[PDB]
Order: sequence, then C-alpha cells, then structure tokens
Amino acid sequence: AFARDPTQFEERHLKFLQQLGKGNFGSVEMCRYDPLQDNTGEVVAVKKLQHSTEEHLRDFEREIEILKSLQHDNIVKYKGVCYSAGRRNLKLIMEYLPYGSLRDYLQKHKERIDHIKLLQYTSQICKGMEYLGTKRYIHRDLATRNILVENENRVKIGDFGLTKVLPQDKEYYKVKEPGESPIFWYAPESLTESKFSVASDVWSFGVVLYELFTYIEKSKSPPAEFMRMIGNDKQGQMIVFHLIELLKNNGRLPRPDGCPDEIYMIMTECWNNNVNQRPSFRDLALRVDQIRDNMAG
Ligand SMILES: CCS(=O)(=O)N1CC(CC#N)(n2cc(-c3nc(Nc4ccc(C5CCN(C)CC5)c(F)c4)nc4[nH]ccc34)cn2)C1
Repeated sequence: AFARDPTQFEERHLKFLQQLGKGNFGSVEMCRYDPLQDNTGEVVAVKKLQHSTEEHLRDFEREIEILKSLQHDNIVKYKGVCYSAGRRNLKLIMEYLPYGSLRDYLQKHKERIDHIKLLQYTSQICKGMEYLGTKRYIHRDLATRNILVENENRVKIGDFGLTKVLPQDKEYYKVKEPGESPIFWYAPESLTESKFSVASDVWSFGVVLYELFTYIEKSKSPPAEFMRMIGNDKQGQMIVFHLIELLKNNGRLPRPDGCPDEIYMIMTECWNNNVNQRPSFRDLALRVDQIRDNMAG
C-alpha cells in the first residue's frame, strides 16, 4: 500500500517554477500546488530522483519514511508525496525555505553574520542532531550544503539522502558498497572500517563548525585544505590513503581566520580519533548556548 496519502498532492496541479538544487542522483525544484487554479496555491519544494533505478527508488522510499517520522523546529518539514506518472513514480513534497542552503547564504550574507550568529546556527544544527539520535538515525552527510535557511534566525537540516537507521543491537551501521562519499567530512573509522555512528556524525559536525567559521571563503573548504596538505597533484585512491594517514596522526583542518580559540577547541574535540571520547550533541548544544549566553560586549 502507498506509504502516504496519494490524493493529497495530485501531479496535474503540481506546477514547476524553478530548479533549486541538483546532484547526480536527485534534484529539488520549487513548485506551486494550485488545486483550485486560483490564488489559493502554496509554493513547495519537491525532491525527485535523477538517473533512477530500482535500488535508488527503494532507498528514496526509506528516505521519505525517515523525513516523515521527524518533527522538529530544526528539521525541514515533510508535507507529503506526489505519486506521479499515474502512481508509478514518487516525488517528495517539503516546505520551501526561502533563503536556500546555508553554504550559499553564508557567502551571500557574510557581511551581516558575526560569531554569535554562527553560534546560533551551530546550536540549531546540534539540536536537530540530538533529535535525530533519539530515533537512532545516523545522518552521514552533515555539511553546510545540506542545511537550509528559513530566515535570519532559523536554520534546518534539509536533506536525509544518506541517512541510515541503526540496527537494533548495535551502535554503528556498517556500509557495504558506498555511493557518494563526502570523504573530507568523514570520521577516520568511516574511512577505515565503513562504520557510521552518532559519534561519526559528531566528527562531521566539527567539520560543519569549521565550514561556518570560514564563511565558505575561496580555498578554505575542507576539500581544498585537505588537498593542499596531502598534495594537489595526487589523484585517485592515493588521496584516500594519504587522508587516512593524515588523520590517524593528528593532521587537522586549520583554525579559520578570525576564529576564537575556544571555538577551534570545540572542533578539535569533535575530531577525536577515540570515538567514545567525542562529545555528545547534547554536550555541544549546551556548551555553544552557554558561550552565546555569556557574550554581551
Ligand atoms: C544534491 C542532491 S539534491 O539536489 O536533491 N540536494 C538537496 C539540496 C541540499 C539540501 N538541503 N537542496 C535542497 C534544497 C531546498 N531549497 C529550498 N529553498 C531554496 C530557496 C532559494 C534558493 C536560491 C537562493 C539563492 N540562489 C542564489 C538562488 C535561489 C535555493 F537554492 C533553495 N527549500 C527546500 N526545502 C526542502 C529542500 C529545499 C536546495 N538544495 C541539494
């Protein structure tokens, strides 16, 4: 049976407006749902597959179930599913967030975004991740490209395409054949053992914190910095081999220009090779909110 109500979003009233994002295996479009053909039509975001397969459709159904199960201020809102092509295809309907990805927003508006604002965003991402952990979901793709901006005071985790549910009797998920792997955000045990956990999401959150404090300045991204350290001329698996060796022996992304030492210390604590010594998302949210609260000028 259809996982969701197939009459809620009928394909003939869903009208394409603009492309919002696109990758090799999915895209998000801005559409208008206008069942009354009148001004009573809401703008929505629609995720669809690209280069679909039976495997990818099965994974997409799991992703939709994940998103529908989540209800939190810092997670993008599920609205429904459109069973298009005569109920022989699936598209995911979500709220439209007007300011787009945090990665682009930081670049466009860096001149109005100070440290306390970056820490507000950090707090909100952490709270979304606390919530995901209560469901035993591992996000596996935390990065500013996957955070969305509702307004100047509110961000939300925006995509769950790589999210996995932990098995019942263990605290890690072992990925067999990876698809897209954002290796410059990965914890060392994900690179060396294919193991993903709440603690590897904490590692990647440290990379997100780094990204925020770089303001996505040219040449400061995690891939650009890790490649500068490894050697730009390298290529292929040798890059991964060097990345593993670098991380195992305490090589790390640098402190961004202007970043306070206390915030860099949070990043470095997330980037602990000892999985069990990494802070929890609860620890991080409290620490960041206390930092913000103790600021006044
Ligand atoms: C790679 C596989 S993917 O394509 O499926 N993937 C998912 C992916 C990454 C994540 N999360 N994504 C998601 C969305 C998305 N965007 C929006 N609003 C929006 C508004 C405005 C602009 C811009 C702004 C400024 N510029 C210059 C022009 C228009 C915008 F870009 C988006 N609302 C959304 N609600 C739900 C999802 C979503 C967007 N990208 C990417």
